[PDB]
Amino acid sequence: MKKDIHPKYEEITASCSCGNVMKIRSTVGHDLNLDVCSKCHPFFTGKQGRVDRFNKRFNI
Amino acid sequence: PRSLKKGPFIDLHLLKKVEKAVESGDKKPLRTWSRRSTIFPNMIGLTIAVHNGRQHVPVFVTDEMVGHKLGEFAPTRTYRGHAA
Amino acid sequence: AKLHDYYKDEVVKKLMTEFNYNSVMQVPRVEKITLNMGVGEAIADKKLLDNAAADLAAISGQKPLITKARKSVAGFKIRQGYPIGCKVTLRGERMWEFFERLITIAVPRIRDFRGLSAKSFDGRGNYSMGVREQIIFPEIDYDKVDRVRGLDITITTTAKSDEEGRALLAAFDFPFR
Amino acid sequence: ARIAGINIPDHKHAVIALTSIYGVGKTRSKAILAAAGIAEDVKISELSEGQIDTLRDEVAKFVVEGDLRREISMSIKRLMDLGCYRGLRHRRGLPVRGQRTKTNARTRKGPRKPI
RNA sequence: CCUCCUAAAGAGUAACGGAGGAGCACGAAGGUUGGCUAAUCCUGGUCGGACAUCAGGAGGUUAGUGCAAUGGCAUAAGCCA
RNA sequence: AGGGCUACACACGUGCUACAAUGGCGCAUACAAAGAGAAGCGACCUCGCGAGAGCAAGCGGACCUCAUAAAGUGCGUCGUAGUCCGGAUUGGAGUCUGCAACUCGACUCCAUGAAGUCGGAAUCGCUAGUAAUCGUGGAUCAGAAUGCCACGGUGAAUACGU
Ligand SMILES: [Mg+2]
Ligand SMILES: [Mg+2]
Ligand SMILES: [Mg+2]
Ligand SMILES: [Mg+2]
Ligand SMILES: [Mg+2]
Ligand SMILES: [Mg+2]
Ligand SMILES: [Mg+2]
Ligand SMILES: [Mg+2]
Ligand SMILES: [Mg+2]
Ligand SMILES: [Mg+2]
Ligand SMILES: [Mg+2]
Ligand SMILES: [Mg+2]
Ligand SMILES: [Mg+2]
Ligand SMILES: [Mg+2]
Ligand SMILES: [Mg+2]
Ligand SMILES: [Mg+2]
Ligand SMILES: [Mg+2]
Ligand SMILES: [Zn+2]
Repeated sequence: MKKDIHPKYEEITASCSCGNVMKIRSTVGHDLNLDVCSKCHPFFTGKQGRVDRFNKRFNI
Repeated sequence: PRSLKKGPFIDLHLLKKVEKAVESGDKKPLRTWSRRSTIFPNMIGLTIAVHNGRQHVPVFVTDEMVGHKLGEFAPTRTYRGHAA
Repeated sequence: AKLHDYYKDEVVKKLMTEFNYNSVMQVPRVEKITLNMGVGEAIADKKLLDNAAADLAAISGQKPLITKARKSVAGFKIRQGYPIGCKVTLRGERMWEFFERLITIAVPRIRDFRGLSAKSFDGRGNYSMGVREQIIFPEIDYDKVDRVRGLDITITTTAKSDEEGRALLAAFDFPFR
Repeated sequence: ARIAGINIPDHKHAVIALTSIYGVGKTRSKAILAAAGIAEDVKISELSEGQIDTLRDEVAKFVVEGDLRREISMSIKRLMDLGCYRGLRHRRGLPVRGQRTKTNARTRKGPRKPI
């Protein structure tokens, strides 16, 4: 990389709600608080009609 | 909508026709004027010709139609646009 | 470098077993990642081209290269040489670190994320995807956003086919629906 | 701040701020906060990270945001695909609930279109 | 005044013969050193569409040349510093 | 019997509801008049978030019921934003009347949250308990008012003059 031209780019900590904590280089400066991550998002884990209804509402 | 405690309304003559038609193989359409009847699960696969005021519109009953009223599938007004 | 060690230690073994490669040099590599913004709406405002180039800098950790029009195009009101985009080429350590920030942090933040298309390979093994809002990257401050910019991300790979490219990406638990 | 994939206004009372989520009105806002033990006049900024996590946990009990949007789109598509009266009304951008169309109906029809 | 053809494979060669251009531009668009390679289409990709920017492929100058045409031009005379 | 009178590029009349802070929301709490009721009005209690439901008194009524008036006032909050303004539209789930709510009912709940930031030319009502504003009741009626008819509450401005 060239000198003097690029964003400041240093290690920080990304702390997610699910107890996942990852140290990562970034430009954000401060530390991150993640409401979701790759280890708790439902797509990544896998946490992702008329006859039924008619017969359940009209039990004879 | 009809109160749940009353259950689903269907005309008695249509209920009889549908029972007769399910009991003996799929016949020609069921000619009916009972637009107000609820589509029951035991009509799925039957063709029902629902009066719209002038004609009997064919309605092939599928599962997605269950719980709807037959007249929902036979429009009563003709409209193709103004300034046409 | 977390994902580069994961590649050297687990991905190579999985792919060697699967494709029955004779040499490890045959296993596909992630060669580069290119991030591109098309800012064609900067022919009116040049100041819109810079701010987009600010986002890219924040997202990649790397000053972007302003791209310009290869030829004049009268439909889009662009003359040859007019700056209407910006891009970064990430390689090596920076590439692996952005790849980790994208897989583990940014993609979980996509609104209504239901998976990435496994269709978006170029026929030769390389994977392009679009990002509709730059906010999914926590570097981009929400209280600081000027305009809702997007971008596109290309992952250029040494794989010979799309089968090999998607095997490589899925070895990193890339979220293919 | 970030709940259900969206940013909630930080300077408003929690009740008003939660209604920024697609699928949360005033009643569901009160229900969420009373199930999380949080006063309604608490501004979102005056909230611990842990309390925001409790709020997030109580919002996940309701279908909101993109799940709600695709539910609604599925219900309307089902109507349009069936060809029932309501489906045809949705197709032609006309009132679906029996309103007069001789006059008014501008919300469905949009701005006046002169002959 | 310039380019092509008429012009008969050296030069030159007429007609109120057949077609086009010039009456400038550039302190870099000149010098040199170092580098670089086109058009076009296909596939993938936020907005983005026939056509912008990005990635890969095919192609191989079908590009380019400050302005006509011809002859040149990759060791580029083309493009960047 | 079923459909239509409820159509819908559009134009006009009469209204309702707004565009907010002289206001919205929450809690608390004052002060009316008029009227209706037996296949009717329906208390209390119990259940339901609610519309309602179950059970069941009283009343052909200055007795019982419909049936807390609301604006107001006190406290708190919102802080001028398309908003804690507006409440159209649509999805889902229900209730009731009624043989029957698809065309085409009213109402409830959850969600949604449009136009609209005071309206061009022009034009209407009103001289006092009036205008304005706030609620209440009745006829018609199984059900179906923002209309009609009626009732009180608060309560102005201005009229030199022809
Ligand atoms: Mg609501
Ligand atoms: Mg109506
Ligand atoms: Mg010669
Ligand atoms: Mg010769
Ligand atoms: Mg001679
Ligand atoms: Mg050279
Ligand atoms: Mg040169
Ligand atoms: Mg009749
Ligand atoms: Mg009429
Ligand atoms: Mg409101
Ligand atoms: Mg009386
Ligand atoms: Mg507007
Ligand atoms: Mg305002
Ligand atoms: Mg008078
Ligand atoms: Mg009134
Ligand atoms: Mg009455
Ligand atoms: Mg009535
Ligand atoms: Zn997590």
